[PDB]
Amino acid sequence: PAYRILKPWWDVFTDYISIVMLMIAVFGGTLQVTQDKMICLPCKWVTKDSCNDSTGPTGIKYDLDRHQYNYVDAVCYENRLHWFAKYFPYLVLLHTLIFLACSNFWFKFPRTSSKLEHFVSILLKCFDSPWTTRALSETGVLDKKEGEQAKALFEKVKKFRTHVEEGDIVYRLYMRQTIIKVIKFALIICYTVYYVHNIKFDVDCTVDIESLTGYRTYRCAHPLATLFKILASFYISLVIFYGLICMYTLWWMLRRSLKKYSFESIREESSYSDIPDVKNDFAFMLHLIDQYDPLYSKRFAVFLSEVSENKLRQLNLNNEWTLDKLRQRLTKNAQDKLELHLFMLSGIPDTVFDLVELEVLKLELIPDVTIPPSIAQLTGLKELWLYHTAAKIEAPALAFLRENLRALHIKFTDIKEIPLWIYSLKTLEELHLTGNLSAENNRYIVIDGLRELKRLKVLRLKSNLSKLPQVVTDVGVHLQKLSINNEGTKLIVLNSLKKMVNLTELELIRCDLERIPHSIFSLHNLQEIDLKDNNLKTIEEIISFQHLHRLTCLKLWYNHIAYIPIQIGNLTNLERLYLNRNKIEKIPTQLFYCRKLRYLDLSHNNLTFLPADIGLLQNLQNLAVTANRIEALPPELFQCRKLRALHLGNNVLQSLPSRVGELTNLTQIELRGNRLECLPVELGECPLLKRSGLVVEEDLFSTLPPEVKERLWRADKE
Amino acid sequence: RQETGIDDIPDVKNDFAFMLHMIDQYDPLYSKRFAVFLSEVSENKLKQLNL
Amino acid sequence: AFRVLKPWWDVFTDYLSVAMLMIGVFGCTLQVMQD
Repeated sequence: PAYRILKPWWDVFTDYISIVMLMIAVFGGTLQVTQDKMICLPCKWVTKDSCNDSTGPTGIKYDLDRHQYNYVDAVCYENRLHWFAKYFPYLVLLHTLIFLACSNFWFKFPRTSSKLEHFVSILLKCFDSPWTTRALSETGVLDKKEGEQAKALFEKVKKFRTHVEEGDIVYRLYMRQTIIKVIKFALIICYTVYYVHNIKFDVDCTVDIESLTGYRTYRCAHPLATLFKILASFYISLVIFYGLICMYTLWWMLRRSLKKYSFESIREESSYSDIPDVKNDFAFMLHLIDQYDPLYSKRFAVFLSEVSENKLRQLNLNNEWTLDKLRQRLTKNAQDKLELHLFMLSGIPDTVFDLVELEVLKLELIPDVTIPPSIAQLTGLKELWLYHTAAKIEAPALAFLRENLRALHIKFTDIKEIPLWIYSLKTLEELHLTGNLSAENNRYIVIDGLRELKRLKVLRLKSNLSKLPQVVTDVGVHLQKLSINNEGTKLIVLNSLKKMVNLTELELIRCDLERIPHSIFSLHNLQEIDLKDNNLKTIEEIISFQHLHRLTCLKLWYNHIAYIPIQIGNLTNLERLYLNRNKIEKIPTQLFYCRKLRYLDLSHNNLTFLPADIGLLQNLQNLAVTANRIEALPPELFQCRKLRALHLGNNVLQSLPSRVGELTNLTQIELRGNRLECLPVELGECPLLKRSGLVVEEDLFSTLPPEVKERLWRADKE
Repeated sequence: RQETGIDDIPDVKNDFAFMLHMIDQYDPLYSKRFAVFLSEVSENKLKQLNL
Repeated sequence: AFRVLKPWWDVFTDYLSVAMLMIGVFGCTLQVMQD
């Protein structure tokens, strides 16, 4: 069948030599069956039991019946004919049979035959795979179905490599068969040529039958003896040819050492470095097929090429993705920017480069891709997010992002996950970094290229740092905002925070500061500040905040602040404040001296009252006092008519004063958890009240008039 | 069960054991490829994928 | 169907059976003709 290619040239030649030997042996056997006889004539002068060999000539008359002739011929043929002369063709037939059995030994043995059939089928399909010739031509668009075909071919290749590369069974069996063939050829070529001479045309037999004949010695003729000599010479010449072929095979096999396929010339020529040398039971068959045809080796090599497998998988990845699925996958972030976050995706499908409307790209757990130039088609990309990817880039991609990138965000577990060409992007303005970048004796040195990022303005750090980086401090000359999230690690400013006078916002969350260094006050352009979870117990230093003339907002929430220093009354520039998650119990009147205050969040505190000076803070619009001890509401709370929304839920408030109707701008109110009994009717006359803006339990809400409920539901539906 | 981690394919009767032994003597891998459709967890995987 | 049911000993017994059939038929032929 298809097993033709398995047989080497010497295998076919042995096949045909055996064919010829069997043919001549069968002919000799069938001739000996019928026409083989011997013609015997006695000798009258018998001396020493031998033929003494002692007017027209007259015939010698032995006076013997033809039946007696037949009897003596048969007896002489049986007793005094060489056994080799009588069984040469049968012996040759047996030798041909055993040669054939040894040849088809590994072929008729199912154990190795299963491996052989699997190997030949896989080699056939890998030679004829449509993807193999494409990969060879690479030195593109593909069908999904052919992609599945080549993928299953790769899977079967891996399975077969696992199955047979270990074995080294067929090699041993073929070696044993070759040894048997060589030694058997030697044995027959020895003994047949030893015994060839015994076949002679004329024989002399003394069977000593005188009670039936009277004669002793007979001279007999075997007509085929010359013919059998010819057959013997021809057959042994065939045997010499077979033995020469077998010795060639065994010597070639011993010299070759084909238990590991060199496989380096093909991969070296085609630069397919992923063509490893295969072990025994795979190299031996590979060498045999190379003996048949070297090209078939390469036609399989490309399917042991990992680069080829990865390319095929990338083709399938491109086939799977449709621009519509990316279009539905495009989302809008909180920044109104079109986002296509690619997460745990093997590689880049270039179709994503057609949707120029992409504004923010976020990458997570994507294995080390390289940016192709087609990213130049993504005009709208301004912000970038890469999470744990040591990606590469191309020069046109780098040039496009050099002027078409505005913000960049990186989340890395290891330093190498930061590409080094980041410093070449000169239009970068906002940079976000997440992950421990801390190193020993080389800290803040890997990020030394930030000075090249001249247009850098915003900076977010989540790295658990304990020292302010030198390059960050140097580049802070043009930074307007800096964010550090040491998330537990205590940070020392080393006085190096004041050199960034151009800074306008500063956030240090969970930096465990425990105190305010003086350098913060040196930032004259600083306007807002958050120091969450810095474990701040005493904040009396706020008096130096008189230095900042543009001090707009401040956050010191999630701390130990239980008391309010009065010096904040100096800080009239404040417009917002958020000091929740603290243990504040009272509100000083001096706090109401910052009349510019507009937003407050004093939830989760020990506060139990509201001073009457709330009417002083007329600019206030939002206040949260959740999880406090509030049980009373001053009338002056309702003196601020521009109060928009309130978060007053979860307190001990017994009753809500009827002056809630004075809250004309009241949009959202939280009362859930309050110890209220009846909702004031004037709560239902607020123009901006809605059920969404009404966070209160249904049972307490039911005390409101039914018309109030109906108008609330109508405004909910409208 | 040890390799694929599928505790199914627990055992067989006399006839299935006889046939499986004969297959293994003929070829040790056809039995591995044949027992997959008897596996319960593999059947769950196929049902989940089809669904 | 006709090949996968045959272990190595089955193949060897089949070959021996074919050889024995040849032996018997050849012996019958020789008995008919030359015996």
